Amino acid sequence: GSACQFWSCNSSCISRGYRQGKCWGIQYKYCQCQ
Repeated sequence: GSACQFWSCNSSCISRGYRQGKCWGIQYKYCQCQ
């Protein structure tokens, strides 16, 4: 299934300068931000 961690996606997104990250979508595995 999906393989996103507790907050390691959220830290990756904040490191790209995003407002927050969120493990959501369709078909794919990888976590995304906003």
